[PDB]
Amino acid sequence: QSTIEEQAKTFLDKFNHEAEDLFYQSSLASWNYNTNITEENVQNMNNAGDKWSAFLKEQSTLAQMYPLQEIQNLTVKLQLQALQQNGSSVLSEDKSKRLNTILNTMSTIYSTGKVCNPDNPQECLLLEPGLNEIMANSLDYNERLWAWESWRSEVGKQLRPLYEEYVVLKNEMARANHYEDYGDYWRGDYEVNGVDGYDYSRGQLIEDVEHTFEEIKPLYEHLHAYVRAKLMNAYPSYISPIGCLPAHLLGDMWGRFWTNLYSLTVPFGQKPNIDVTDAMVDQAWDAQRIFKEAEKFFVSVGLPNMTQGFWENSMLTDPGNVQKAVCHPTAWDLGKGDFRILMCTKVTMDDFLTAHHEMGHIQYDMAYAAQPFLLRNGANEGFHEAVGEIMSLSAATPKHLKSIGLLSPDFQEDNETEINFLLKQALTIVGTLPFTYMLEKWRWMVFKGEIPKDQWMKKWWEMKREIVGVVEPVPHDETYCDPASLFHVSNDYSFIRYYTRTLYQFQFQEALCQAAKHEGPLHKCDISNSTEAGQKLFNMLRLGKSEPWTLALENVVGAKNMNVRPLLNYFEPLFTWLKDQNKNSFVGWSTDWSPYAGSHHHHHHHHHHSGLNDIFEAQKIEWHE
Amino acid sequence: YFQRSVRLPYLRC
Ligand SMILES: *[C@@H]1O[C@H](CO)[C@@H](O[C@@H]2O[C@H](CO)[C@@H](O)[C@H](O)[C@H]2NC(C)=O)[C@H](O)[C@H]1NC(C)=O
Ligand SMILES: *[C@@H]1O[C@H](CO)[C@@H](O)[C@H](O)[C@H]1NC(C)=O
Ligand SMILES: *[C@@H]1O[C@H](CO)[C@@H](O)[C@H](O)[C@H]1NC(C)=O
Ligand SMILES: *[C@@H]1O[C@H](CO)[C@@H](O)[C@H](O)[C@H]1NC(C)=O
Ligand SMILES: [Cl-]
Ligand SMILES: [Zn+2]
Repeated sequence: QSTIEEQAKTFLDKFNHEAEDLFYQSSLASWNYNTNITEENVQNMNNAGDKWSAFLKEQSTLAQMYPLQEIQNLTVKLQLQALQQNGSSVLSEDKSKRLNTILNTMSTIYSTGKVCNPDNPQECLLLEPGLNEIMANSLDYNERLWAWESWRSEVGKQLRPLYEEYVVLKNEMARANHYEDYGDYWRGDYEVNGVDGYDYSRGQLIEDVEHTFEEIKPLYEHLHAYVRAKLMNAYPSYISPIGCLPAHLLGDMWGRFWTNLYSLTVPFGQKPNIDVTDAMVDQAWDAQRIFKEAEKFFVSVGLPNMTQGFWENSMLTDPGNVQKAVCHPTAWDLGKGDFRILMCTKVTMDDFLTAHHEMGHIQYDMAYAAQPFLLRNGANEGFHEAVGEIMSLSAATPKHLKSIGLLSPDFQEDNETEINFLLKQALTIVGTLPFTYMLEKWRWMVFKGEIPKDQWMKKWWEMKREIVGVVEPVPHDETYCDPASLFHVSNDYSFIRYYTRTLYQFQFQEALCQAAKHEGPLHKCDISNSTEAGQKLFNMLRLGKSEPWTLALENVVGAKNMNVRPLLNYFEPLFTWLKDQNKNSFVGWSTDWSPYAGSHHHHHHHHHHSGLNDIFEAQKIEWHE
Repeated sequence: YFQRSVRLPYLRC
């Protein structure tokens, strides 16, 4: 009567109508919890999570009726293929409840967790925003070290047992779905099958990540050494000129970004401050201004305005001392033309650039809204983040900041402002790549069982010391779970997407600037006022997940894989200048020097000039060509 | 965070 393909057309349309209705309802519940944090809202959100995940279980079960080798229409085959993924539903009704409770317990421990002043128990501080305020703004080695150690021993130790159990359950789920381990499950996002030359295997991702990281390593070495010399200028007795930077002195709670170090590391501080935060406050910008300015940036390249619904419904500021919100910058695609942004916007260049990033997410969503339900997604986990990042790449240029009146009309480009800008960008962009690779490799190793539990923290800090050049200021036994002190770890997010994104973006920025007819180095490119580049971008955005990320990338940039070439070209002037800066310093780091076990009061030495003569000779031979 | 994904329908806020 009806062939499998006609049956499948019918099934997919039923699935799409119901899934759209249900997804919109569930997303409204999620919006309620994230703007209004109340138990009534948690209850509704959890109820909708049940309805939704159970719905997808049923539809995944139903989708197995239709074999993929009996399907001609490709748009049908892709949808069915997505639907035929079992997910985490494979576990028993008992173990699924246990793992869900673990995930919730860890997330609550993170968000509710507070450390109190030892001398004042009644006054406590949460991570957001109390402890972040310190890790961003403090200059006190002891206050910063208190906050860092406090967070890792008060909330991290609570998380250790839960994370052990969580790893066991996640690996059970991954092997039950015929992956080697939960890390392999995550690497499945980058998988491609059946597209002939555009295929991509899960183990291939680790090889490409590490191979690309190699070429990041020299630039990172030099940036790290310059940052070390500059952090010595501010923490005189606490940093050795040949050692990893102490973890608590890095700009946020983890050293995930070195962005807030810029005020200390600024090369040429006499020249006007390319960080327009100060300018943003002398011009009394509120959040509405920041987002309207971003909107203008997108219209300039031929993209659409934000919907009436966006301005009506978005929560663009922290909603007051009464009602608490989840202040994590997020872009919401709910279906039915409904697009929102949740960001507790502060008047800082960080939130200016974020606003551009998160509005870029909204552009990607609005572009692919016409695709079928399951294909209303990015080509992989890194694509959305790359889309966001390129917008900030244009927004952050001094050219652009000038054209929007954040830098004065009499602002001249020069060698020094160029070096200032590249250093700042590298603090945000290059500083996070070793962090991200190290964290994800640790996780991957844990899930594969290469790291036993007696050596979780031992190996975590071995790898911080080795890959990142960051050393803990306080020894950490296995009662610690330092990795879970970060949200992305204890809330079960993959993290390699930030590394892959970081390469993609420059690959993208290259291709777009060609489309914009940019003559000049890639780091002076601003795609504003170029519909030609906006068109080239939109062509890829409206695709969504309709075709695999190898092809989605190649369509825009000309390559089927991650490339580190553009990234090095972006930072080349800074690479040269940093190498010159470090010419008489040391480069690299010792894994062994530590704040707690590296100090030595040099009362008496043994040799005439100590080893300094030998050290000079050995470094000459060491870096010899 | 509800998503249009089968493998990962729900993500922790
Ligand atoms: C994009 O184009 C707009 C429109 O020309 C630019 O806005 C003008 O900028 C000039 C300075 O170059 C001012 O004198 C005008 O008053 C501005 N007009 C408006 C309506 O804004 C904008 O600066 C351009 N931006 C970039 C990055 O090229
Ligand atoms: C695939 O099915 C869609 C409807 O789901 C239809 O619009 C499209 O024309 C079909 N494609 C082919 C190549 O038959
Ligand atoms: C798991 O998924 C496979 C295909 O991915 C499917 O054939 C099977 O029915 C699912 N459930 C199992 C194996 O219990
Ligand atoms: C965006 O809005 C402005 C008014 O703020 C309008 O002039 C412009 O035509 C709009 N652009 C599009 C693409 O709708
Ligand atoms: Cl840490
Ligand atoms: Zn984002």
